[PDB]
Amino acid sequence: HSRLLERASRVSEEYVEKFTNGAVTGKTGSLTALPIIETQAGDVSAFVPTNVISITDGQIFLESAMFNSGIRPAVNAGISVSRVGGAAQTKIIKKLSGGIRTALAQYRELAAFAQFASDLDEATRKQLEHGQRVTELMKQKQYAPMS
Amino acid sequence: SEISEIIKGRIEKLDVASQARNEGTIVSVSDGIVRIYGLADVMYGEMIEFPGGVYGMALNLEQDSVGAVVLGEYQGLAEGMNAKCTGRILEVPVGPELLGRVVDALGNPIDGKGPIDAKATDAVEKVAPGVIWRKSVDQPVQTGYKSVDAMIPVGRGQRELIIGDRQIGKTALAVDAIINQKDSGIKCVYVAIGQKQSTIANVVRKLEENGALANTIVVAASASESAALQYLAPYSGCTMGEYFRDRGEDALIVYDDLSKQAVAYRQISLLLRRPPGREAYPGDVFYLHSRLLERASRVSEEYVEKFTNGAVTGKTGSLTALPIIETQAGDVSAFVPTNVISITDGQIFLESAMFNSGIRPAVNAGISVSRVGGAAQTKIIKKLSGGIRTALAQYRELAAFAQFASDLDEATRKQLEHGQRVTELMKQKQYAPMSIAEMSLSLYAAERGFLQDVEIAKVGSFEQALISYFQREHAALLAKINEKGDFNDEIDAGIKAGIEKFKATQ
Amino acid sequence: IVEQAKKRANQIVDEARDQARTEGERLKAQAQAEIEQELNSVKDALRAQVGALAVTGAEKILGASIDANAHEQLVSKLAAE
Amino acid sequence: AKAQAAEIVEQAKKRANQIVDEARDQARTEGERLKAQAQAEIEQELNSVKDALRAQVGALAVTGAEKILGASIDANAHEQLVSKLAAE
Amino acid sequence: SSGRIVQIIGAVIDVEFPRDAVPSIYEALKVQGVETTLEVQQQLGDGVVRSIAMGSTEGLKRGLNVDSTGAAISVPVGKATLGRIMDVLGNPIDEAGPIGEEERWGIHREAPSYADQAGGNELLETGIKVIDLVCPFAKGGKVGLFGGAGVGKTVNMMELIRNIAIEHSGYSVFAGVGERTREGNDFYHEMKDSNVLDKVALVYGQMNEPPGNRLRVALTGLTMAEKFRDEGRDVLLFIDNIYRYTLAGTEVSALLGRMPSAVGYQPTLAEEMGVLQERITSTKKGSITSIQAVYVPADDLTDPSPATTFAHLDATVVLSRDIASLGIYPAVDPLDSTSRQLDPLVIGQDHYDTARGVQYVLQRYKELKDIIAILGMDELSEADKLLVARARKIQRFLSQPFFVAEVFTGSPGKYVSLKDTIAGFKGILNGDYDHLPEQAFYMVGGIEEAVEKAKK
Amino acid sequence: SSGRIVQIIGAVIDVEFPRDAVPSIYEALKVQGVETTLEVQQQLGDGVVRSIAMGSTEGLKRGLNVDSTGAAISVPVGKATLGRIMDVLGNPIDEAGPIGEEERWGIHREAPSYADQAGGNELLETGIKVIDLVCPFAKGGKVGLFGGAGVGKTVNMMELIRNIAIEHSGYSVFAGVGERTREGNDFYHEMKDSNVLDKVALVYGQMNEPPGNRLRVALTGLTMAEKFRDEGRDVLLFIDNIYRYTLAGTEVSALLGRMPSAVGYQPTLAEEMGVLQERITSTKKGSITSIQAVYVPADDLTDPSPATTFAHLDATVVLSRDIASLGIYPAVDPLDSTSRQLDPLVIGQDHYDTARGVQYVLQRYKELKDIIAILGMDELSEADKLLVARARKIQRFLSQPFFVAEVFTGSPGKYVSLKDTIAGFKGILNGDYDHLPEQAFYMVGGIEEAVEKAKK
Ligand SMILES: Nc1ncnc2c1ncn2[C@@H]1O[C@H](COP(=O)(O)OP(=O)(O)OP(=O)(O)O)[C@@H](O)[C@H]1O
Ligand SMILES: Nc1ncnc2c1ncn2[C@@H]1O[C@H](COP(=O)(O)OP(=O)(O)O)[C@@H](O)[C@H]1O
Ligand SMILES: Nc1ncnc2c1ncn2[C@@H]1O[C@H](COP(=O)(O)OP(=O)(O)O)[C@@H](O)[C@H]1O
Ligand SMILES: [Mg+2]
Ligand SMILES: [Mg+2]
Repeated sequence: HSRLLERASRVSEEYVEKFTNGAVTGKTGSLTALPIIETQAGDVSAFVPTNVISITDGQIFLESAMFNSGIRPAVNAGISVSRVGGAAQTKIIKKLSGGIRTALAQYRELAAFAQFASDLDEATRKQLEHGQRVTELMKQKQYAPMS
Repeated sequence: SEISEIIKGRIEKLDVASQARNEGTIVSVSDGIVRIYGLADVMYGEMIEFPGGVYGMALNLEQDSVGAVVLGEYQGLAEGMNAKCTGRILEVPVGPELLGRVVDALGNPIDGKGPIDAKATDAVEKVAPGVIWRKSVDQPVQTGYKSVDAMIPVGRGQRELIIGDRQIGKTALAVDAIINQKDSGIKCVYVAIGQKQSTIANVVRKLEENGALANTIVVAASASESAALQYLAPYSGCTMGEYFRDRGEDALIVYDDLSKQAVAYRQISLLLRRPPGREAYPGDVFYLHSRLLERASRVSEEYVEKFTNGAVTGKTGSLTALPIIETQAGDVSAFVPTNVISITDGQIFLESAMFNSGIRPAVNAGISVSRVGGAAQTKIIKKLSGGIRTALAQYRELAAFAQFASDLDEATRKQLEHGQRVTELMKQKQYAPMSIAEMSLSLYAAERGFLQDVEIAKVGSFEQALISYFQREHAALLAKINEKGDFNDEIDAGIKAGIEKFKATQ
Repeated sequence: IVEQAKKRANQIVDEARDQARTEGERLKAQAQAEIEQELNSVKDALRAQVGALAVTGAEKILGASIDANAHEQLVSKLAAE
Repeated sequence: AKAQAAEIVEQAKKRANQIVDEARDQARTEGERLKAQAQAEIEQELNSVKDALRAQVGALAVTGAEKILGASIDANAHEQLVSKLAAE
Repeated sequence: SSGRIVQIIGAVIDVEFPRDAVPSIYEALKVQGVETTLEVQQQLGDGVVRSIAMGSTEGLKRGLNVDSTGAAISVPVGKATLGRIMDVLGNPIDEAGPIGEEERWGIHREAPSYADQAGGNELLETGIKVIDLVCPFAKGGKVGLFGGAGVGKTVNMMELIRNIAIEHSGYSVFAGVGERTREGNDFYHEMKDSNVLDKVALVYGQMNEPPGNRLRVALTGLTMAEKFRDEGRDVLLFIDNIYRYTLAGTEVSALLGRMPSAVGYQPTLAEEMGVLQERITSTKKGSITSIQAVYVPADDLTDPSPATTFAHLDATVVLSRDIASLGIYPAVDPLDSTSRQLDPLVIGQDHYDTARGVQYVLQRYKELKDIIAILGMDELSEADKLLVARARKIQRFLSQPFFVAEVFTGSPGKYVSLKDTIAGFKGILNGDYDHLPEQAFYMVGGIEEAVEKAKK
Repeated sequence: SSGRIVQIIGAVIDVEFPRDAVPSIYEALKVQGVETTLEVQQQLGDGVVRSIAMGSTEGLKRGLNVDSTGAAISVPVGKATLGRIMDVLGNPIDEAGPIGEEERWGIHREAPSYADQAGGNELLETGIKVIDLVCPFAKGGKVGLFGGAGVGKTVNMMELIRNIAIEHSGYSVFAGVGERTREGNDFYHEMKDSNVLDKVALVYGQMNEPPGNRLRVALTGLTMAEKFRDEGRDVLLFIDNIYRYTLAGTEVSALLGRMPSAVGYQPTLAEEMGVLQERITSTKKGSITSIQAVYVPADDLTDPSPATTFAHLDATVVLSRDIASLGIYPAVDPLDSTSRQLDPLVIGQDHYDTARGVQYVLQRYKELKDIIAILGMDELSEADKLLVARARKIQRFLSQPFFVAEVFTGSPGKYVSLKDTIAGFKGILNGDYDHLPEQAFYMVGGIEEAVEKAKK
């Protein structure tokens, strides 16, 4: 897998011009990869899953409990991460999506802690309410992409 | 000023005659194992001589070749090189000349303080004294810790395992047990197996800063050294400790990681292609540790008079062992830990949850045990440890009620605070060993109720100030208790009067 | 209370002075031993090289007399050995 | 009163720690003085033995052979000692 | 004839013999000029045999001459073995000279046949009340002993050794499978001081001995016990730890290169246990009864070693640290300890009802004690307080002064009969002794002794 | 003389030489025609050596002639290596032409002797709250960043490099072992754009390279650091992942004819690790300060590789996946992280008491978490309710915005001094901030910024 996945890369203008013998100049080239891996009952300790998670520039974890709970995209925001971050986003999405994932990661924790507690402060209530709204917003249908 | 010409005069008095030698030729070299062709008379365990002053040991005497392991560096050896029988088994230097020195697994000095002057050598592999030559363990070995010396006592000739996870005080407890012997009469041996060289140097620097180095032999087989040297180091250190026991004296030995010795023996075995078992260990890994640990013993006066040929009489010798083992996430059911727990006389279990809760010595007194028990205690500690056991047991039963101390019944609430004050008394500092008299003040004060008006948070400063008071106004009483750890109605009344006077003014 | 406080302080300072003295004798002993063993180390290190060069000379010296006189004496002696 | 008693004991504990740490610096100061001087003393002595050992190395080579082979080597030792001393 | 050593790999040694003189499986071989014994494990073919050294292999070399003995490891048997300590080969490890043997027997044999079995179940009267009531032992049966250290295991073994010899004309054999050398010396002196040493033969395989010694010691002790059974006796065979017998088999199986089974045990686990346990039975001449200490790995009762051993146990005696604190020195737990002989179709309706009656009352009292602790003694009914009083009397009447414990108890020993045991507990259950103080029922022996101890 | 390839299997190659010209262990060999280097690992016998390719074998054939170089891999060392990117063989992997070396050293060497070790406790400030508090680093000490996949090993190391290497007056070696080629490019452009590339030697062996390359890249980088240490200089050595060195040995071990050990690892795991780790040390000539990132397979710290690594380090920093899953970075576990410097004699009593005080509160909160989940928070004592509030504030005050992580968070980075860290935690433990909400302490810096954040 490491010999396969290290080919997916972005090459400099100097690399393209040399290969294309001057035919193409001022242009960078790229190959982006989306490998898929299947786990058994959520077990990531298996040899193959352990290897591939340690090679890629990020991962998108899909959870079965969330899929059955109605969140069909099923992306676990606490476990999923991108190692390129804001550099892979346009200016508008880069500024609007600021700390949304770490805030969703903390909302999932605050909900379980406040499940059976007596009335808490405005900071806690406001955070818990904002979290239930971003969570419902992240839901989307198949074959329906957004610009 | 001139010495080279006189040392050469001796070199002109050395044998230049031919000698019949039994030889062989190196066939293959890999991973520290050199396979030889020839050597028809080599014995199992004999040392082979290679070019360059490199030595090996014969371990696989197969029909068509000899599998030998290098006791040094094997990357200079090659196919076609000559190999020679020595007619000898592995032997190490022994005697008082080793005290205050740092040596390798073969007895060579590594500290740079000069050559060793040992007057005798002995075999690393030997059998333990038989059943009929032993004597029951009934003499104490004080470690200087109130939790160990009061509840898990160690006697002369006993084998007590220090067991627990990484980074929780295993090394600190064993080094402090060595430091406390500087005035006792027990000689000490520390064996470092698979440790990094800078860690071994911090322990020796701490043995020197505490005055314990002059009474200790340090045997080292660091992590970059051959697996054969790491496998043999515990036996070399044991052989150095057996000198004092066989001659009528007492010694203490610490094996800093028997689990690293097992890992080194597994490497050699799988590379010799010996059939594997559970966790890939060879079939004789139990026999490896058992053959080592059964040498730690107490021998009778008749064995010492037989060995000394009459020279030493009326004295019983001993070798006490403190082997150390690391567990992975508290799993005591692993193969090597299970073997050693079954071989030893008792176990001191250290816990990560207790260590993170500020209980620095980390001794779980609820599962730790000494099968020798009260026979390994002085009279004063044996009388004051009985109630300490009951109070901690009651505290383990009543630990959930702390959040409801108001709602408790008075009797139970009285027991709860006693349990919490005795629990806070067990906490101690590193490199601060306590004497029998100083331990007796603290145990007496708690067991006789002198802590009921002290806030659980001030128990420690009360202990420190109480010992300092008795060291000034009662120096004669502390000296009297320190003779034999004796107890009587005059000592009991004397300690009581001093504690009452301490509270009335300090 | 104040007189016993002065007494506690007196022992603390008296023992601190003896402790300070105790570390002074230990520290100087460490340096003294280190210099004495450094001197014997230089003597034994050069001794090893001096021996190696003397043995190299002995090899050449031996070769001339060894061939005529020693070749018959060595062969006959080895049969007796 | 007891607040002043505690202040007397606490200041004495602080003062005791200073008495010991000043002695550690004083001990190191003299230790470095001794170390520097001793290295220079040995270095000068080492030059005297350097020239002396060159000459005796040739003599020690002949003394080993000089026992048994020394009867025959009486003749070779004259030629070999002057040649080996000049060759080094 | 004689052979030659061809290969040495740890404790495993290969020997080559002439084609007409190859030694048999389990045959004992002697190395010339060295005190080393080899037991043959497998015949590799071409004249070569694979054997396991019964000692250290240090100093041995290829080409040494080896002699066949014609039979398996043969050990001394009979009266001369009493009061002596021996190794796996039957050599006297004590410095008391040679054993005055008249005969020697090989350690390997078949279990008694289907026709040699006794015609029913006969209880072995131990003379100990709690065992004879709640844990009845069958003659020729196997008893598992459970518990930690310092709870009376040694004192209980010495009392059983004394009673089989004095009250039944029998003898005992102790097999120290993986014995600790310190504990082996202490046990030898404790039995000499308690005057029971001349009633038992001691066979020790110490922990520092090779795997082959620890595996064969159980067969050496069993061979000495078989001799006394043939004499016409009922014999006690004590095995220091049956888990160490299983582990020694695992170690030997790994050394011989066999493929390991479930949880890493030897593939022969059930057969090795069956070969040992099937010799311990009640024949038509005598009966070997065995008391075996049992260790449970990782506290798991489903692990192959506990699982296999429990298949051959007729009774389970559990010693309790809590009961000891109460002051009942025997320390046997009446609720956790069990026996397969506790059946009305074997011991009769009377013994069964009396034992089950004692267990019912003691169960109810353990539940009521939590009520008394949480809510108070005033919260209980009149019938429940009467039960608590009988339960306490029963609990103390389960105690008994042993002849080997006179040094600790300061009172003479007692041997209670099964008849006296049943009658005493039946009376306390029915209430015939409700007027006596509970202390009168402590350390007394039979029920008539409680009556008098109360009179004063 | 000359040899012929006789057997190619994956990355392992056998070369047969005249029986009088067999190359030494670890000796480098060159294939004729093909540009490939082979290092002898084993001498099988009969003039054959077993070697591992330092390149690809797709172009190799049986019968190709191989040349013996008479020595091990010799890489360039000294001042000429600064500001250059190199491979395992020391060849330049940047377009800046050749390197003006004045000496070449062999990658294989002995560890410094026991008499050459040096001891020092100079405190090194990092600027991170959690580390400066519970894991205080020392100049010349060994640091390890333990953690699984995706928890911050590279990010934290980059922050340290920035807070130490940039200010460090001496030289530096950065070794990328089994790293992503994208991280190596970002770091090279980062050192070049920051003008610090002039004092940093860069050695890269990424995941796209053959096992032999990833097995010796660590020895190449260390050989360059050892040349600088031996010149009397103070050096910084950063290793991206030292696990890839162990893994490359596991990938090739079975083809080298070695039987596997526990968890499918090479039987030489502890020696191969000790031989590398004992060279990364501070002797009496110069001081190497080193930071190593240690990958933890499947987040299990008991795995043989991570478990064997702890004993080689002075400072152990542990990163937790459960903390990262709550959006808290740095994801350092304050109960599993430790340092030899966490001692009252070295750091002072105030810092030590504050660190132990923080650890006590966090351990008590870890055991109250389950209570709060099942029963709820109102069923706790008044002392426990207060402790749970402070534990949640301490847990959030350990988070910190980093300068190297602004692309991931969008928030500006912060550098907190050791004085500020101790003050902020001492205040939370004392109760000086029991009115501010727990969200005010999340991602801020010093304690004043929590006070400002709370208002908004
Ligand atoms: N009273 C104490 N007793 C023991 N250790 C203490 C105590 N107080 C503080 N410590 C510290 O706890 C740590 C224990 O380290 P130690 O080497 O003894 O543990 P270990 O379990 O043997 O570690 P390792 O597995 O690396 O060998 C050290 O930093 C030590 O200074
Ligand atoms: N300090 C941090 N601040 C913010 N995000 C972080 C931080 N550390 C790690 N991350 C997240 O995780 C990634 C970094 O993981 P990385 O350092 O590559 O981990 P590892 O080396 O352990 O695999 C970033 O891309 C980011 O999404
Ligand atoms: N029957 C008994 N009567 C009185 N005390 C006993 C009795 N059985 C055990 N004890 C006490 O318990 C201690 C340990 O008993 P022991 O049989 O040696 O157990 P273990 O062998 O496990 O050590 C004895 O020394 C004695 O103090
Ligand atoms: Mg340690
Ligand atoms: Mg990374």
